[PDB]
Amino acid sequence: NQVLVPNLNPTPENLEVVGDGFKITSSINLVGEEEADENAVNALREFLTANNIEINSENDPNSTTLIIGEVDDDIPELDEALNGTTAENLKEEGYALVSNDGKIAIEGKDGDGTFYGVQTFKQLVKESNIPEVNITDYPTVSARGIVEGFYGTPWTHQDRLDQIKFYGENKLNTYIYAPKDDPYHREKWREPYPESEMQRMQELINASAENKVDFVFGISPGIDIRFDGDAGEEDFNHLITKAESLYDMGVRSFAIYWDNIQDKSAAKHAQVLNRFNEEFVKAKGDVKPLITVPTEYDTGAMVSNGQPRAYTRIFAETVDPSIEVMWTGPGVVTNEIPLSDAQLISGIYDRNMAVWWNYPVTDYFKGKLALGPMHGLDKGLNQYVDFFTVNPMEHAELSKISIHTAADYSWNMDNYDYDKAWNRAIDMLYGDLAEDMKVFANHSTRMDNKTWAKSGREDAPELRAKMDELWNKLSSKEDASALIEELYGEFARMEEACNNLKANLPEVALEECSRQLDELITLAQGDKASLDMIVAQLNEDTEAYESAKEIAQNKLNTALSSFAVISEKVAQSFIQEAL
Amino acid sequence: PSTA
Ligand SMILES: *[C@@H]1O[C@H](CO)[C@@H](O)[C@H](O)[C@H]1NC(C)=O
Repeated sequence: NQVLVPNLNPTPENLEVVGDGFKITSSINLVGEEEADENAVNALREFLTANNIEINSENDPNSTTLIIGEVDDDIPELDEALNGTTAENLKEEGYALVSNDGKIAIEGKDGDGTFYGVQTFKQLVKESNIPEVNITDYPTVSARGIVEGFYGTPWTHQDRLDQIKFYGENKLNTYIYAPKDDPYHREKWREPYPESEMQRMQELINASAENKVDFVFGISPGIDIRFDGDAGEEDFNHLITKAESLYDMGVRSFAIYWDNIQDKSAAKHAQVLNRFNEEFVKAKGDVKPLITVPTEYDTGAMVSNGQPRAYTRIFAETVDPSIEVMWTGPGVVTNEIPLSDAQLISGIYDRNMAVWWNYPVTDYFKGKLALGPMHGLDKGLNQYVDFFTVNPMEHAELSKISIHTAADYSWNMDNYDYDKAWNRAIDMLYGDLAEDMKVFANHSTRMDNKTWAKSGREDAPELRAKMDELWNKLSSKEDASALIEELYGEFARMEEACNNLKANLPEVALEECSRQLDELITLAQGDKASLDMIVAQLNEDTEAYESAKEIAQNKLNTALSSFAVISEKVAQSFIQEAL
Repeated sequence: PSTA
């Protein structure tokens, strides 16, 4: 009878259900498409073609009507369909969407906003059915997206085009090209791209524009750049030439990075940023603010006993207020960015900060997949941060899980529920295999290299709690057979789920997690024997105990020597505990 | 292959 509102990402700021919903007709009347945003219309056209919905030549009173346009379009038929709702009073990228009584109206605050209004439209429609809603929506953070800045195998050309379509659909508006192991980015930054590399760049810039993504071209000259004299001039002119050749293809955002280098000449670092900001960014007139990261970029490396270190203090003293400055939080890879941490760093820089969030990146621990949600990021961080980006994994497809939640966190920050965002991410990306993918991904959220790098939601916490509850019940001689039978089910389910994934996941996802899927099936088997050891020990049956103990050690040995790493502190640790 |  009634059309429910489906999963939405990101969560729209304001949504009221105003009716029962209706079915969109075979063909629709399209109004406002001549004056509306070129890219928004295209995104709408593609969706309609895919879903077999034609567009009428002349108006049909029986057909569903769709009206679209910006605030600054003079289209009265649009304001008429919005029913007193407006985008006029919303911040940039905001939109209004109303659907009632056979009409759908999308008014964006600007072009970007109209595009995003279409994305929400796309998510609302299921089998030609749409709910009757009144929506107004806008981002918490104005810059949201991805910095490809990890070490290891850079994403393929095909990887990036697919990512950009994915960002557009989830209202992320920033992609920073800064892969560490691209020679022309870092190692040999002075050298121009070959012609065929420039043609690939061109395709990326185009696709970025088509999806309202600000393509940021990054460059990391900090290894061997000279600062003084004729050499400093030549080296600066190399930055201009490189940035020019990309401006001339349509790049309007630029980054200059100083992370992970020997040279800690703070004054000369900023002196370069400022000159580029003057002679290039401001001179061009249509270039977004310059983005950077200092050589000291985590609170630990930046601050000492409440006060900034020599590098940080001179860097902030010199760098122009308009330049976006990035930092990673309390550590390079850390549990939290508490509100107080952003307050301190934002204080030192007397500006709104940018976040380089190092998750789900796995370059420091390539055996594990980071498949968790945004976690430990304070929900009031928008107070000191106006620019938010995640460093993803070298595995592009599986990075989508974590990025999906980053879209929701940075768009609607104070509403962000991490467990709900995580569940929705997998529900939306995995369809039929969502339930099983959750079982698997649930064990692969926490990242820990045992030394300097810790981050992410803890692995399968409910299962960890049940494991701790067992040891307590056993060592105090309480009855445990209710919990044991419950745990057998869990471990069997882990095995059942992973086998179903191996059988049914499409290649693009499977070729990125198959080794870890194998690792978890093994541990699930080691856990089952661990229980068998517990049961036999209670039964005082040495035959069944020793038999199970060998099976358990056999699984643990497979896991400890294999490249793939998963569920260290839970499924793996349980076997170790039982021995 | 990583940050220090
Ligand atoms: C150092 O840390 C991460 C993790 O190894 C790495 O991906 C990144 O390229 C480096 N820089 C920053 C600013 O995090």
